[PDB]
Amino acid sequence: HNELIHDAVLDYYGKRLATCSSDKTIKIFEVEGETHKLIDTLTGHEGPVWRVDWAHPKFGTILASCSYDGKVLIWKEENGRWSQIAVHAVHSASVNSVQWAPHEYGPLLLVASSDGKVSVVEFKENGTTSPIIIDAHAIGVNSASWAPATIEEDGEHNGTKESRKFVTGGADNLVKIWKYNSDAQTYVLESTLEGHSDWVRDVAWSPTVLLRSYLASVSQDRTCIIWTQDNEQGPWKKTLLKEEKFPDVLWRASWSLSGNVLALSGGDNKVTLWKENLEGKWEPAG
Amino acid sequence: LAEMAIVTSLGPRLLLSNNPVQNNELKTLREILNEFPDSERDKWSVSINVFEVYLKLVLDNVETQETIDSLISGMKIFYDQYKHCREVAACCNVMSQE
Amino acid sequence: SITSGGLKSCDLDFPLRENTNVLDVKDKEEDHIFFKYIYELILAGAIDEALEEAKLSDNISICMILCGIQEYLNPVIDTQIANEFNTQQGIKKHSLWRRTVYSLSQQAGLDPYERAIYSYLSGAIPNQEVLQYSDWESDLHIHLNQILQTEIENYLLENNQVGTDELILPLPSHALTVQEVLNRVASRHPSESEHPIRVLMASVILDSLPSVIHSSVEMLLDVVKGTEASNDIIDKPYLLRIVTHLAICLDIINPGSVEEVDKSKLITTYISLLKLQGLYENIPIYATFL
Repeated sequence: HNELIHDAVLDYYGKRLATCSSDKTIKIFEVEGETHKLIDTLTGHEGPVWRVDWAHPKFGTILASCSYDGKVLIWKEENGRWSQIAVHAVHSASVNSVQWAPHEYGPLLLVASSDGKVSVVEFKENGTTSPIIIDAHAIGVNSASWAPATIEEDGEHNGTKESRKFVTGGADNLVKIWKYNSDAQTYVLESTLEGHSDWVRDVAWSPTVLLRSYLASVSQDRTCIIWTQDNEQGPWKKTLLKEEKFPDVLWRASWSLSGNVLALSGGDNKVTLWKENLEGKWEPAG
Repeated sequence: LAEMAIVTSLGPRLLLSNNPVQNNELKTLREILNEFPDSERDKWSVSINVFEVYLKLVLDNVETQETIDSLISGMKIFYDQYKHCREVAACCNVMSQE
Repeated sequence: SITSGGLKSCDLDFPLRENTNVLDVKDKEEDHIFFKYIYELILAGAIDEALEEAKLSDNISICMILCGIQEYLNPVIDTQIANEFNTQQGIKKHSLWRRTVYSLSQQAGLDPYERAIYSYLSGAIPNQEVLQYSDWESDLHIHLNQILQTEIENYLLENNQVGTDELILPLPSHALTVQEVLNRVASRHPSESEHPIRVLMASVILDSLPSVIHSSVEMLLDVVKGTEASNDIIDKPYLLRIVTHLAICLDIINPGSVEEVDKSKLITTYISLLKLQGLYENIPIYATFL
């Protein structure tokens, strides 16, 4: 069939699975583990399918897909069959990632281009979004995701500072989070965490926290730095999943739903599973 | 939230598939808003409300000139954001004919 | 974008940018002169509005928006405004302006409190981010504005002083009344609508003054219950001061609006407040209106 599966995610009911390939098709599949019933094909892009993502149920089951065209062509089942419900193109230069935000964060659509620019819009059925962009990195953004959870501002007016936080990863070895500001022009950058000597690849935040927020920033320097935020709002300190160069070229590194079990996809086609050890460092569970 | 699921994703089927002969499904629509809060009505009805004024005017026959106007002016706006949502649009035409 | 097209200059002053272009008066120097004019401005004999206007300094939107964009008036064919104004003013595409204003304010890029104002000027619901935190008084205020704007628009529409040209975005032409507003206000804010001083605030506007005098007497009958004797009349002592006093005034005004009996029971309640204290000098002045 496909000789190569690049990456492949699932919906939020766990009945569908969307395969990003490289022959420009998005094959929507039905998840039954290894076997799948191919229900649809959506060819209509240029070059490798880098990323697709499924919408959080309360803003459809919308599927926003990016290829090397540098455009997100959004697909939506209208009539029980796939069609095109939208188009985007404010940044073209290859859209690498294409994410939907948590329920509380809204139907925000995270675009991250390799021109050092990043869009952040809203999905509308009546149309209209205001074009808000903030510059992340400079040599490009090879992956983007979504910050942990929305915060609370207390007082008499909620949703003031922090709020929707955007985490990105450029090719200039720099990983950091934001803080949506409304009193200082562009998004005031936090702290530049330089701990990389080769381009940043994948970034994932842990939807499981205790007293610190974990941020797995992968790189092509064959290590994964785990950024432990001290008391969750403290500084980001250096905690090493492995201190040494793995003889594996690491790609994705995505956390589980519960737990701080992290899967890192090694270049030798072996997905190690890491748990944090007897100390603050990490040891493999497999 | 439940306002949004009949008006932003699938127009009422008790004003599209309803039989016009005896209007039995149309008055199920009416009666199940009598089972949903009326102690706090004017905080969740703004899509559902258009349905309410419509239903009282036609079902129960409350033909007043003022009532007629109130619905029409409101229904121009209403038509102007869900004349392009699927299903909802087809239901507006039924409402107008009635 | 003047500063660099790809890699050019780095200074922010005109002549260190382009030498073609002279230094203008800007920064701190603009700020010093601003202050100077402002001092003069707080002299009129209306130093309370003049001062407010004077601070809306610098940007045109701050002061210009407040100077008004107005509805057409011409005192040459209209004799009734020809001693109130001596010259023609007001844009005749005012209605058209109002609709454009609406579309801007709902979109972000400006501060939330700014947005709620612009929307409110044109006869529309403020921005969502402010609207969620408004109390009873702020919510009420909005909805009364709407009633006035809709009715005016209806009378002008028929004489064809407002056309299709002005419409960029429709507004409705529906009838509304206050009674309906209070039911909106009360379903969003339940605890506050029952708040004592606020009950009386609603009642004058509908002119439900006689009725409300009678309803209070019925409560006093209910007071022989235990739930009632305990509470719902010891919870607002200062609101009973007001109702007795108002009762006297309405019954002088016309003692058949509401009963003498109703006024007389209310006095018995005002008298109980005198009793808590230990006053008895004041009773005969109340006794004449019993």
